[PDB]
Amino acid sequence: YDLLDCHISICSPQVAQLFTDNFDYQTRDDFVRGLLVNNQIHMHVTAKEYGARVSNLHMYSAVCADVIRRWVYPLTPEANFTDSTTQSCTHSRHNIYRGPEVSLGHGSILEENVLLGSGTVIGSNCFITNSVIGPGCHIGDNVVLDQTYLWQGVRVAAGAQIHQSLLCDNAEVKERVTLKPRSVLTSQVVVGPNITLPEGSVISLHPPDAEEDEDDGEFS
Amino acid sequence: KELIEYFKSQMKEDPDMASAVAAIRTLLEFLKRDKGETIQGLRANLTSAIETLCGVDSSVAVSSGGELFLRFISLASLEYSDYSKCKKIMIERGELFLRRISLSRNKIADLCHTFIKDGATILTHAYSRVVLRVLEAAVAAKKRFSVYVTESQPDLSGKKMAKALCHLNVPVTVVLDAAVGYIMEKADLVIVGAEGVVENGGIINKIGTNQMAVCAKAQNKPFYVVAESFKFVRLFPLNQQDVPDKFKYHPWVDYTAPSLITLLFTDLGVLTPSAVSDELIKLYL
Repeated sequence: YDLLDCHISICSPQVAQLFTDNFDYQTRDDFVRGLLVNNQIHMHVTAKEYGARVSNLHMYSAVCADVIRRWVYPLTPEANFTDSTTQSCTHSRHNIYRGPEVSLGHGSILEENVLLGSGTVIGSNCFITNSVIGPGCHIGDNVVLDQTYLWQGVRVAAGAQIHQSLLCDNAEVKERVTLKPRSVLTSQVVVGPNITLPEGSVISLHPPDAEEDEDDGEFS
Repeated sequence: KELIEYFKSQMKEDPDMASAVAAIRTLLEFLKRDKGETIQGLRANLTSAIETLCGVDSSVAVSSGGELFLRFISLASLEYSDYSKCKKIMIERGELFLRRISLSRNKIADLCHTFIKDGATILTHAYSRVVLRVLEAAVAAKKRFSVYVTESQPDLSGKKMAKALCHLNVPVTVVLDAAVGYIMEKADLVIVGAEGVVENGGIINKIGTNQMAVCAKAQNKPFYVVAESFKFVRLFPLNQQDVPDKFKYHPWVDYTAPSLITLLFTDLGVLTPSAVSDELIKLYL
């Protein structure tokens, strides 16, 4: 019962002919289940590494927690294997990382398992643990983050007490936005003051599925 | 006597720099003097007597620095072929000595400031003139830490370090002088400026040093000292009675025991408590 499926199929072009055979085959699932009707398969379990995937956001947050407390060494994001200086961060205590133009605030404690990228202006007296702030960041004061994701171009105002987010490109969020776990913000969201937003709210430019419209996300 | 007034003008006309460098500047600007027109007596005996006259202050660094630039002119102020350009016109080698050990403060600022560990507080001693620039280059490169100052009390001098530091927006708190034992566990590593460095590896400085070092040894924490090229000396203490009495003055400056320090910086570079000996023996061949 202790394994998990991840699509790293090594195979040969006999497999290519086995899905010239059944044209209704679409996935790897009906490949491996068309094996089981009678041209043979093994598995390979190992005891050393970590290989998995995501199409969700949930085990994306899990694998990002696995990256920063480094269950994937040799592959570590501070060797900076892709080639630019826009990822130039070092190590420190508690597996934390500090990039270029850091500007950490006075008394702004920053304890466990985070990094920060380029142009990440940090204000004072914030408190962040087990998360990732990326580049293009600006911080007010007392801006607590927890297991959050702050990609390129993001802004956040002071006192925005936010837990367990997932947030995307060039977004803005104003003062006292208390926000709750298992939600997402994407692609130029603007939310003003005194929104104590609930648990789950997908908020992006599409009307029929995302729960805002092409304007902001407080009200239509 | 007739030019110690200019040394008073150099101590209290530009009060930023050190005392010994003001003495060196004083005498090398005096080398446009009333022409004695000789090499032997002029250089050797007259600058020796000028070291005796300017050593009337209670400094230890100034006389050692005078002997040191006497050695830095004893290199190749040669017998070159005529008494026109021996040293009284070819004088620029002491000038480049002055320029090198003027930029020496800047090169210490460039070297040492990338060693301070962010997060552990560092208690400093009284106001030196090289701790300020290394903290300036440290906070200039966007660090975070705390810093305390002891008073170093014949007189209040820790608050002089406060009025030094607070002008550039860095947090600090002055702490009692005899009570550094309480704060010693709070700090993890301890930097202290120098009035001068000894051949055994210890430092000489204003009084509050050796108890910092021995509490650092009791807490098994690294003791760090900082000095420049000016502040070498030839003294040898074993227990404190043997610093010279004119260099003593209830001491106004004091020695700390040689090798319960852990690491030491100079203009020659960061070095080790036995490397002090061979790297000062490199000076004055």
